[PDB]
Amino acid sequence: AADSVVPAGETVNGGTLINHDRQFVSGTADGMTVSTGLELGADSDNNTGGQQIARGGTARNTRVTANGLQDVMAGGSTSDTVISTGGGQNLRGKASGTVLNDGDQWIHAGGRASGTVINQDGYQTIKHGGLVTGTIVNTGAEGGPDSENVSTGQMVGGIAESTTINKNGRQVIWSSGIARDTLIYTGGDQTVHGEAHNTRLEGGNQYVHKYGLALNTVINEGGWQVVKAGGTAGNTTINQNGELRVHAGGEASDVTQNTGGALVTSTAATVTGTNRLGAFSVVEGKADNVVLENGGRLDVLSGHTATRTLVDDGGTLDVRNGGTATAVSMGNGGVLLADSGAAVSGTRSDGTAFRIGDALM
Repeated sequence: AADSVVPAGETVNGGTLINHDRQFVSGTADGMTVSTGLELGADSDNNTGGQQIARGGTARNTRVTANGLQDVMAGGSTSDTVISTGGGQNLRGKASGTVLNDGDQWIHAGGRASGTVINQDGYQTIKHGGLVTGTIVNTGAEGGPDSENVSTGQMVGGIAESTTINKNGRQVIWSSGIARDTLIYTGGDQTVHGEAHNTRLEGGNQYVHKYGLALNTVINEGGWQVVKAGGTAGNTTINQNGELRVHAGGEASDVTQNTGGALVTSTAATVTGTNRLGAFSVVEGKADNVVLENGGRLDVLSGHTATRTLVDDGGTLDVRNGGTATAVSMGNGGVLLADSGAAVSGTRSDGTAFRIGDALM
């Protein structure tokens, strides 16, 4: 019902916005508490009230609470907005230091959010043409790898740059989205339907879904890059105690498999790269020179072949009915599983020969 304007060059300190009141900020508004403008929710066209930052205006230390809407127009700016309990920031200008404590931030085309902190139950949605940098993601993956929650955390339909994903943090990259230069700690995860470039798994997980593309993922201790059917990973580095898992119909090309790195796949996947014994490939049902250790595993399916597989400590070679593995080299701690109809031959730890055609060593 009531309406106020902060002209350019003027500054207003404090205040509360309730019952659909509106503050039109062309100057500076510091410490406003915004508790109206979003009563009907984000999917309604009939909301009224809230704080509007026009071109050249600025807001500082704003609190957005339940039903509160801070609307930042192109050319407007905010610093250190704290969003709690079902408030939201609609961003078409610039925001710095926004904290989401179960609040929403929507970044529209041309909007830019730097340093947003997504705390528990917070929700950052980046639309096509929107950009965020330096985001800290602390929520959305509380439920672990089995949780398909996408209602909290960071949803990327535009571009996210320099994101840190901490324990419990979840980033989802939709088909049109791009994440560049992401750091993912243990307990954090990133799901790729769009594109990811330069991702560091410092214990965290990256799931590459159908049509997703992950470029230059570095997998350090505890990290996990999973490539589903129809997903693609290019130029992955598997470091010690990291794992690359490529499902049937998934693709990983130009893999750098360093010593102690685990590769987990089957002969129905497509994998190429180099390991500590040179070039290796799993292509069109034929594996050559795969190195399995420290959790690595290769399933050789019916009609498929593997040659020159090194099964070293913590590696597992699993040859199904109708699969063939020749020149298998068994190291100490390596395991071979051969089902009934499997044909397997090689040499073991001892330099001694063996031939099959259930568990070995």
